[PDB]
Amino acid sequence: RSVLKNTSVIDKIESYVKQYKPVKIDASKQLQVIESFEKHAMTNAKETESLVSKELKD
Amino acid sequence: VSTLIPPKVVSSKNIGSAPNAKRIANVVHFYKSLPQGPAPAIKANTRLARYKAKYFDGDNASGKPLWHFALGIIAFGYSMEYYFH
Repeated sequence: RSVLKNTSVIDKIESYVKQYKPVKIDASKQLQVIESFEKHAMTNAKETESLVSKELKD
Repeated sequence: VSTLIPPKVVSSKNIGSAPNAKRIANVVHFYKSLPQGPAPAIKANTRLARYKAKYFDGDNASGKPLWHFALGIIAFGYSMEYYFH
């Protein structure tokens, strides 16, 4: 800003940056899809685990 | 993106393996086999299971019953020689 001699447009873009200081807000979207996926995955994981464990002792 | 869920299902490496056929065979064959048996030679028991035990065991191929049976036939017709005399 001290480089520019036309400064009153550096004050403008400073205020534009500080205005638009939120440049995009938070994204958490893995909280609906992750749980659904986890239920089916857990079910299948446990089923396989139990089946083969049973077979091991068999 | 999220790793796919095919590896979490197994029911094609558990029934999809060849020794399964051998497994269901040898759980029946071996499990249901008495580890030991009753007695090898015992046929003709009347003190002639003893004859079998000394002579007709798989523990000998010794020529003694052959000799004995041969001598029996020698004794049979020879006695009848003196019966026909």
